[PDB]
Amino acid sequence: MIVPVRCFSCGKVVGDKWESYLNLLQEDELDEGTALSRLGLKRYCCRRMILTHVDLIEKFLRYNP
Amino acid sequence: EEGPQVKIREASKDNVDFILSNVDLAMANSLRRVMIAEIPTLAIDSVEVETNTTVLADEFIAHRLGLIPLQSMDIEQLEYSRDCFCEDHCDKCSVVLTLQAFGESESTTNVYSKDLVIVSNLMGRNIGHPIIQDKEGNGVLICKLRKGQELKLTCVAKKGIAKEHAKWGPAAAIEFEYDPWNKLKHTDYWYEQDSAKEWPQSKNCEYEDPPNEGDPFDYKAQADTFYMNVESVGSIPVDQVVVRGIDTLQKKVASILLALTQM
Amino acid sequence: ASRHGQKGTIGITYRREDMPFTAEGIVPDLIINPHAIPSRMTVAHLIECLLSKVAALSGNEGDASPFTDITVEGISKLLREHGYQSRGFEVMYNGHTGKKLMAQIFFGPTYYQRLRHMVDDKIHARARGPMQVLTRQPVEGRSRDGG
Amino acid sequence: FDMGGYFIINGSEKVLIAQERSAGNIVQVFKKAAPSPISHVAEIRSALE
Amino acid sequence: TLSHLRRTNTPIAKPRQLHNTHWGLVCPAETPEGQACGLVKNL
Amino acid sequence: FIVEDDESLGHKELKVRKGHIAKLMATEYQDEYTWSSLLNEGLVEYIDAEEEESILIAMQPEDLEPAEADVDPAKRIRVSHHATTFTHCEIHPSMILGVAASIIPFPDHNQSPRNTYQSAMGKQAMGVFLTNYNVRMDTMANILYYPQKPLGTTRAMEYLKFRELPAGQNAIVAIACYSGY
Amino acid sequence: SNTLFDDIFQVSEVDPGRYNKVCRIEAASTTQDQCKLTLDINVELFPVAAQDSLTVTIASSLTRSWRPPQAGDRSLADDYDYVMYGTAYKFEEVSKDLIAVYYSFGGLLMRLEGNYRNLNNLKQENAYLLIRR
Amino acid sequence: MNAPDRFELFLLGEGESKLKIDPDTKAPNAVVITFEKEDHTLGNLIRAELLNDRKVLFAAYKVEHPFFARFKLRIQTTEGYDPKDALKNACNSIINKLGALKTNFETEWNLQTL
Amino acid sequence: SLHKMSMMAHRVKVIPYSTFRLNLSVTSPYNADFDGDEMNLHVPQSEETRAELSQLCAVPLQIVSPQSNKPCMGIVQDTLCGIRKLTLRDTFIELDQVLNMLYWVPDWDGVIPTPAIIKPKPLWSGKQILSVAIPNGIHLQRFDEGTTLLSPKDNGMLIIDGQIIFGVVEKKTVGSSNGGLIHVVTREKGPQVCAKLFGNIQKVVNFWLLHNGFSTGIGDTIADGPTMREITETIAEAKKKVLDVTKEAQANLLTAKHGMTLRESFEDNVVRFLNEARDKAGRLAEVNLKDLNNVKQMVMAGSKGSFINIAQMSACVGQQSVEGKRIAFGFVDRTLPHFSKDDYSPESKGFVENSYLRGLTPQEFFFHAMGGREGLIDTAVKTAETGYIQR
Amino acid sequence: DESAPITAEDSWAVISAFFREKGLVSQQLD
Amino acid sequence: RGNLMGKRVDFSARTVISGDPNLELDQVGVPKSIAKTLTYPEVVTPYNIDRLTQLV
RNA sequence: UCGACCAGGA
Ligand SMILES: Nc1ncnc2c1ncn2[C@@H]1O[C@H](COP(=O)(O)CP(=O)(O)OP(=O)(O)O)[C@@H](O)[C@H]1O
Ligand SMILES: [Mg+2]
Ligand SMILES: [Zn+2]
Ligand SMILES: [Zn+2]
Repeated sequence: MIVPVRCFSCGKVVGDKWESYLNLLQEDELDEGTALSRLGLKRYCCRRMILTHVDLIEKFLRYNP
Repeated sequence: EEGPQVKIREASKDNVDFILSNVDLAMANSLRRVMIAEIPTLAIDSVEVETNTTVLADEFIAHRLGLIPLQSMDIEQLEYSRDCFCEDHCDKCSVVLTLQAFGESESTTNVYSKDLVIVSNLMGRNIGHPIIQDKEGNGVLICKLRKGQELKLTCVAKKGIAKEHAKWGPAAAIEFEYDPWNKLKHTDYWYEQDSAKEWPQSKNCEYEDPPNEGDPFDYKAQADTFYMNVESVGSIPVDQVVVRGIDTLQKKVASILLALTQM
Repeated sequence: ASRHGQKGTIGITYRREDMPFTAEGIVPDLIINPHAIPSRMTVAHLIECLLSKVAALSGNEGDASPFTDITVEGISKLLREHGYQSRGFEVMYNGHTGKKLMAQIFFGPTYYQRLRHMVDDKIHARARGPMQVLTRQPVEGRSRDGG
Repeated sequence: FDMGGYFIINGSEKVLIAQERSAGNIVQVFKKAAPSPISHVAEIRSALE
Repeated sequence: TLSHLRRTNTPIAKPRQLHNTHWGLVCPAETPEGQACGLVKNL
Repeated sequence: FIVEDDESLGHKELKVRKGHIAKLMATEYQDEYTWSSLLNEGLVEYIDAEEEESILIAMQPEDLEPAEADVDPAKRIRVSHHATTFTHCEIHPSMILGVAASIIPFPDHNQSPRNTYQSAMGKQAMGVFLTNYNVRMDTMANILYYPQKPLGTTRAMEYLKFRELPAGQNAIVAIACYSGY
Repeated sequence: SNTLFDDIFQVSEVDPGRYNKVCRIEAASTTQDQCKLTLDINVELFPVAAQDSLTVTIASSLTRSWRPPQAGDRSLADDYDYVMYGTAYKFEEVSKDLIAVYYSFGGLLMRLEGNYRNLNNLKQENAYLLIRR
Repeated sequence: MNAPDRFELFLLGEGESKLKIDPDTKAPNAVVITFEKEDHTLGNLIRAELLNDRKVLFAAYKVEHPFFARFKLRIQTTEGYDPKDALKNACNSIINKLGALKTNFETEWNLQTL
Repeated sequence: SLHKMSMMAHRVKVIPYSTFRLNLSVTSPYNADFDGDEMNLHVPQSEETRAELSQLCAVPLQIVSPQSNKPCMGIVQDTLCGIRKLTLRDTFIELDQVLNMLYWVPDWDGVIPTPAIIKPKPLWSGKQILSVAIPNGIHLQRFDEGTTLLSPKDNGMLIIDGQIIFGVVEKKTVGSSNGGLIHVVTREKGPQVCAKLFGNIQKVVNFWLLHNGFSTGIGDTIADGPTMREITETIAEAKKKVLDVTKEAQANLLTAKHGMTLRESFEDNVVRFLNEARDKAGRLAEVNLKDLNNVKQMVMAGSKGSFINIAQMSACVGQQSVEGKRIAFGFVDRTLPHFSKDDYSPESKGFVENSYLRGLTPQEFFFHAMGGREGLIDTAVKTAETGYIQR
Repeated sequence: DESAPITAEDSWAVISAFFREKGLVSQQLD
Repeated sequence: RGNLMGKRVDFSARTVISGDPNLELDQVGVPKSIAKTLTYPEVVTPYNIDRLTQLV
C-alpha cells in the first residue's frame, strides 16, 4: 500500500526506488535479485523493504469516488 | 600528524569508508552513536491538511511527509523552534513548504517530494529543498491520485535530532568493524568442525596480518584501527555527517566541562 | 507473534544506537529470547529465518512449503555462497560499548504478526465509581468503569 | 477479493456454521455397560430425506 | 474470514480426539484450545 | 487421482499424464480445459470417508510409482511403494491442512501443538481484510499501515490470496539476550 | 610480609578438561620425593607443557583496596613470571608426616601435599603464588 | 498514552542540573556525579579516558534504568587529586583528541576525487 | 490464585508506559509470563491494613514456602543461563569491565578485590566478582558427582564467608532448590537480606551477559554427519528387532507375561524397542553436541530445555500415543488409507523415525497431530476436575 | 509427451485448476 | 457465592504485565495513569500537613 | 443500564 519512504531497519530512502524497480523487472527483463542491487539496495534490511512490498494503493485507486 | 589518525579508502557523495588509527574503542563508538542520533537535521514536523480526496489517511501521509529528506546544509544557522521567541514558528526557526496536487489525467497522477514548494523565506541559506537523488529527478513518491483526487497541505519543517524522532537521522547505516582476525579474542567463534573454514573472512583481513600459529596470545594487545563506512541519507553530505559527528560529540563533552565551571 | 506460536509483548523499545549491530551496520527491528526455542521445539521458526535471510539476499521466494525436498543443509549452502556464515550466525557488537559480543547471534528476517491485543485497550484502574443498582456493589467491566 | 458465501442481515454479515450430525438410516450395534439387563443393542436412526 | 466460512460445529464416544478418518477432510491443527477443543472443526 | 493397472505400456500408472497437466496450464496462461474436464475424463474422483475404506492411496505419484534394482543424508526418512494394488494417489499431501495451517512456514519441522496455536493467532493478526475497507462502515477495523508479503511462503498461499492481502511484516529478528528486557 | 614456601617442580601432565584458557598441571618436586603438586594454570597468559622446571614460591604479602599501576617505583615482588592470589580452604592430614593444603585462586584450584612446610603454611586466606621460568 | 515525551531524553527539566556532584561515604577521595539527560554516548567515553589518568584509582558508570536519560559516574583519585579536577582533565583530553580527528579527517577528505 | 503466594504485597514504583513492570525472579510464585498476561492490583485504605500487607504479605516474607519446606523463588532464565557462563574457570574479567560490575552492586563496600591473576594482566574470575553479591558469613557445601574438595569437573559447590571457592553456579545453587543459596540467605541472613541478594546477583549477571551475549540458531540442532548415520542405523537395528518379534508372533511362538494377551504382551515389546531406540539415538546426539552448543548450554544451567527436547529436535521424535496405545486402526485394520491391512510396523502405528530438523513425513505429521491433540484435550478436560477438587 | 506420467511439481497445476473452478467458499454457496 | 464470598471491588487496577531486571524483588512498576486514578486517604496530621497541602 | 447469546485473552 504505497512504497515505504526509508527502510525501517537502517533508514536508507527506499521511497524513490519503487517506480525504477518495477521498470527494471518489466522493461529490462531483469531478475528481482539483480534489479534490487541495481537500485543500490545492498543490505537485506533495505532489500526486503522493496522485494517484499505489496502496492495495495493501486487496488484502492480502482474504486471510483 | 596528531592524536588519532585517519585513512580514507573510498569516498562518494553519500558514502565514506575510512580507517580510524590511534583511537580508543569508546571514542570510535561514541562517534558512531553521535552520527546516528545527536546530529541536527531539518524535517517536516507539522502537516496542516486542507483537502484530502486521496485513498490514503491524512496521518499516513503526514507521517510519510516527515520521513522525506530536506537540505540541512546551513542548519546550524537556524534556531530550534523551542528556543526561538515567536509564538509557534517563523523564518528564524522554520521552513514552510506547500503541496498542491490534483489528478488532471485519466492515468494515475503521482505526488513526488519534488512537488513540495518553499513558501517561507530562506534568508539566503541552503535549507528546506527536498533531497532528490532520483535519476529521473522526481525523488520519493508521497502518494497516487485518480480522477478528481485532490491534496492540499502546508508543512512546517523544523530543526531537530533523531533522538526525538528517527526522521532527523542524517545517516543511513554506519558499518563498523575492528580486529578481523580475532587476535584480541573478543569472540569465541561457534563451530561444527573448523571455525576458520566455517566463518567468512572480512574484506578488512588484507589491512592487518594473520596471527601465525606458533605465536602466543598478546594479553597486552589493544584495539585501535577501526574500519568504518558512514552512509548519508541526503540531508547533510557524508563529509559533514563525520565532521559534525566529531563537533557535536566535542560540544557534549564541552558542556559537561562548562557545567562544572558553574558549580 | 511469529507464525510458530511464538507470542510475546514488547518489554522495552530501544533506539538504533543502543541496539546490537552487525559489521555491515545492519541492526535488528526485534530481539527475541534464545530461551523460547528449546522447550517449545519450534525448529521451523529458525528454518523460516535461515530461508528468509537467503530470500532477502537472492531476491527469490523462499519455499517454506511443508512436504518438500528443501533441507536446512541445502539452505546453508546458498547462504554461504552469499558470503555469510552458513548457519545464520553473525558476529555482533554491543550498542553501548562497541565491543564485539563474545557470542555470535542468529540474525535474519522472520515474518512477525501484529496481534489485536494492544495494552491501552486493556489498562484499567477504578478507585470508587459506578455501582450496581440491586447489589450496591461495583459494576462490571472497563467499559462500564467497573471494579 | 470478497469470496461471498454469507448473508447481510439488518446490515450485518452473518455466517452459517456447518453442523456435525450423526448420519441417519445407519445400522449400528453397540455393547451395554456392566450393570445392564441388556448386553448389546442394534440401533437405526430412520428418517425421511 | 476465509477460515470462518470453512468452520464446523459439533454439539453434544471420544469426539475431541483427532480421528484417523479426518484425514484430508478436516485440518489436524485448526481447532480451539480447550472447552470446545476438538468439537469445533475446520475443513 | 485415479491409478490404473490398465497401462499397456508397462505396470500400474496414474491416469493423468503430462498431456493433461500441460492442457490445463494453457487455459491458465489464457488469463477450455477445466477441473470438471479431469472429472468427466475420469482422471480424478470424489472419495467420501466411507468409500476411503475400500481404496489404497500413494502419497506421492513419482516417489511411489516406479520400481528398483548414493542417497542424500540431508532429506527425511521415507517409505516404499511395496503396494502393487494402488487404486488412487494423493494430489498433494499438504492439502490435509485448512486455511490457517496453510500459512505456517515448514509446519513439518514443528512440535504438533505449536501449529495448533498459530492456527488461532493468524486470525487475531492485523492486515488488509478487503480493498474496499475505506467504503465500509464496520464497528472496528484494524489495518496494517505497510503490509509486506512474507519471504518464507507455501505453494498453498497462492490459492488463499495471502501474499496479496498480508498479516504482517518481515522484521529483522535477532535471537539474543540483551538488556534482559 | 615474608616468604612461606619455595621449591623447583617439574610437570608430568597438563590437562584441559573441556577448558580452552585453563589447564590442571600435575607436578613433582626435585628437592623432596614426598612432595607433589596439582594446580590449575591460566595457560593463555602462561603456557606450560610437560617437563618444565617451574620454581614455585608461596609467600604472605608483596587487606585494603586494590591499586593498579605506579609499580614503576613500587616494589614489584614479582621477579617471577606468573603471580596468583587466593585462599587456603582445607588442611588435609594425608596420614603420618604427610599434610596436604588446598588453595583456590578464584576457582583456579591447587593442592600441595608434602611435609617440611607444616609451620610455613597457614589456614589464613592471605596467600600469593609465584611461578618463574 | 503513558508514553513520556521524547525531548525528555535531552532537554533539561524545570530546576534540574546537568551535573549533580555528591561525595561518596563508602571510600575516601571518592565522588558520584549524576549526569542528567545523558546516555552511554557520553558515559562510556568519559569513563574510558578517566582510566588512562594514572592518578585515578576507580572509574565506573551505570545507567540504573533505561526509561531515564541519566547515569551515575563514580570517581576515586590518589589523595591530593580532587576527583572533580580528574573529570575536568579527562574532558579536555577527549576534546583535544576529537579536535585532532576533525583536523585529520578534514585534511584527508580534501585529498579525495569523489 | 491457587497459592498463598498468588497474591503478594509489593512497594510501588511509579514509572511511565502502560504496563505493570515486575522483577523477573518473582515470576515463578505468580506463575506469570510476559506473553500478554494481565495482573490485578489492590490499594489498601487504612494505616492498619497497610501494616497487614507490609508485615505478612510482602514478597521477601513469601520467599521460603511452607508447602514444600523450600524457597518458592530463585534465579531464572537470562540470569540463570548467564550465571553458569560467568562462573566456569575459563571466564576471566579484565579491570575496565570489573570496575563497572562492582559499581552495579548497590551495596558494594567500595573495596576493589585483589585480582585472582596478577602476573602479566591483572584478571578477575567470574566466580570472584559474583561473590561480591554474596554476603559474608554465608557458608554452603554441595558435592555432586565426583566433587572432591578439588572438583576437577568444577562440580558441586563451595562458598565460605560469602565467597565462591570452587564449582559452577547453576540451578542447583542459585535456583529455588532446597539446599541452595536462597534458602540459606533467607534462613541465616533474613528475608530483606535475601530480597537484596536476588537483585544484586541480577544486576551483575545481567550486566555481564549484556556484554557477553547469548543466542540460538539452527546450528544448535545440527548433529555431526557420522553421528547421524549412527542414529539412523540405531533406528534401523531397532526396526529390524521389531520385525523379528512381529513375524515370530505371527508364527504363533510368543508367550504372554501374566494379565496380558499375546497381543497386549507383543505391543509392550514394540513400544519398548521403539522407545529404547529414540532414547539411545537421542543420547548419541547430546553426547556429540559441543559445550558451545547454545541449546546444550541452556539445558546445562537449567534455564530452559531438557534431554528429550534435544532428542526430538536433533535425533528423532519417536513413538506417538493416544490413550496409552500407539496410533490404532481407525479405519479397518489400517491406520490410514495409505497402508495395507494388518500392518503392525513402526511406520503404520505412528513411529516418527525423523527429527524436527530433518522434517516429518505426511503420515508422521498426521500421527503426531493426533498425539498432540490428546495433550490439549487432557489439559482442558481435567482442568475443571482439578479445580473443583481445590474448591 | 502427451502420455508421459506426471511429476511431483505437476500436481500443483491440478490444484491451481481446482480452486480456479471451485473457490474456497465452494461448499457454502453450492 | 457471587455477592458475599467474592465481590467486585473499588481501589483496584489491572493491565498487561512486563518483566523488569532493574526493579527490586519487592517492587511493582505502576503506570502513571493508574497511579493518578487510584487513591490512598491520608489523615491531615502535623507530620504530613505541609506535604499534603502541596499535593492538594 | 437490563442480561442473554456469540466470539475471544492468560
Ligand atoms: N483455562 C484456564 N484456566 C485457568 N488458568 C489458565 C487457563 N489457561 C491458561 N491459564 C494460565 O496460564 C498458564 C499457562 O498458560 P500459557 O501461559 O498460555 C502457556 P506458556 O507458559 O506461554 O508456554 P508453554 O505452552 O510453553 O507452557 C497456566 O499455568 C494458568 O495459570
Ligand atoms: Mg502467559
Ligand atoms: Zn535498510
Ligand atoms: Zn521562530
